[PDB]
Amino acid sequence: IRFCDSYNLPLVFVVDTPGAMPGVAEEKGGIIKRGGRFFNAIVEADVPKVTVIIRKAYGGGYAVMGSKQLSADLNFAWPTARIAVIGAEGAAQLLVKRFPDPNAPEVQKIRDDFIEGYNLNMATPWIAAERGYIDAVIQPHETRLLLRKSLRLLRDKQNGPKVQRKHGLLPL
Amino acid sequence: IRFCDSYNLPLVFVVDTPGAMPGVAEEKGGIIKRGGRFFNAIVEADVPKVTVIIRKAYGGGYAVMGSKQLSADLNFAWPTARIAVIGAEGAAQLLVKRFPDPNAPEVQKIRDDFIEGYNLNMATPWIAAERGYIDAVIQPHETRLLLRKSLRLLRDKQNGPKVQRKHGLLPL
Amino acid sequence: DHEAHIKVLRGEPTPEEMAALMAVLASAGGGPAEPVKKERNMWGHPVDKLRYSVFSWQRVTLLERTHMRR
Repeated sequence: IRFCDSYNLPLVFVVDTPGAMPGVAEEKGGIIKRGGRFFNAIVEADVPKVTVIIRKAYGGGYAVMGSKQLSADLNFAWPTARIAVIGAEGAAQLLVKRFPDPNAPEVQKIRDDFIEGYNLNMATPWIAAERGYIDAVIQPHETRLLLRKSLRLLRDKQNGPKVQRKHGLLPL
Repeated sequence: IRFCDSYNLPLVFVVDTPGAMPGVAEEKGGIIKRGGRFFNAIVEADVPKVTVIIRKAYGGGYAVMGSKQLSADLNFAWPTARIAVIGAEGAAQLLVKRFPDPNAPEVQKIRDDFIEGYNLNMATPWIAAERGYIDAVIQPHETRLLLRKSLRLLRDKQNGPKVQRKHGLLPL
Repeated sequence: DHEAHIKVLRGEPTPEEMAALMAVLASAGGGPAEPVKKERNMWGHPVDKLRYSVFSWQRVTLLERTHMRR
């Protein structure tokens, strides 16, 4: 991203991610600062930013992969998009952390019903679309020509207001 | 360094290092890119840079710890300073690995005489002083007041010529 | 109490000699302490008269900093 911004290439983000990979090895490997640098770079970049979500956009994956909140310019989603803080299985798991009796049939029924409801009502394109966090939900075949129209509009983007200074600092 | 540069704090480098840590774990941990970022930051910064060498300045340790070649403004060394590509022991190993074996104290003597010659003639302040890589070799008691004089002189440093642009690129 | 006082390091004046001394020193005081009435007026500041290359870094570190520093 920093290279592309330096040479004025527009950025296209194509999203299908659960977010950051969990685990002790990634935490010790530096995932917090490395994600911080990914966030820093995406907000720093002045070039046009267009996003297409294909399926999953959970948590920090949603945020970092060119969300509108992090200054992406145009945001589209396919009807298979799923925008949420956490996936259905992670939400079900904490649901079941309370009254934990995971061997019982009834708690597996409760998980299945929760996951079904969550994938119908929560982990979808539609809440983000109705709040305007994304600009449109599109038929997948529209994507190529819609990218052309969007980047034609954005070709002369001026990013501001920004206070000129020696440099931006980044997690390092 | 990048923080100090953003807030216009002068930098003082107090050097006593053999340079980069050798080893497979350091290589895998990214010592090349992290040293690269250290080199980048020190050349990027616009603030005054003053260096005092106490003993060792070998290789990349010399180069990175505010050498003149990396745009440090004033370079001083105590008479204990040792500026070289490599320490005496490393150069001695590089020498004696050419003999078939340490088959007799002959090789020990060869090492010890090499190390003596190298610590007397090579790993010293005096070659870098002759060539003007360092601006002075000073008595240690001078250091505090000499830093005052130097940073008074450098107070209004303007770093140039430099071409304004969106940003520089770090090795990341 | 952490003000730096006048010290008579040597000698022991009488009260009248101390009074004469302090009156003279106060008359010799530097006048008003500092020019607190000094006001910012950046009109025609020398840094605005310089030619800068359109890509000059001194636009950031000299021109802009001089205008913005307060």
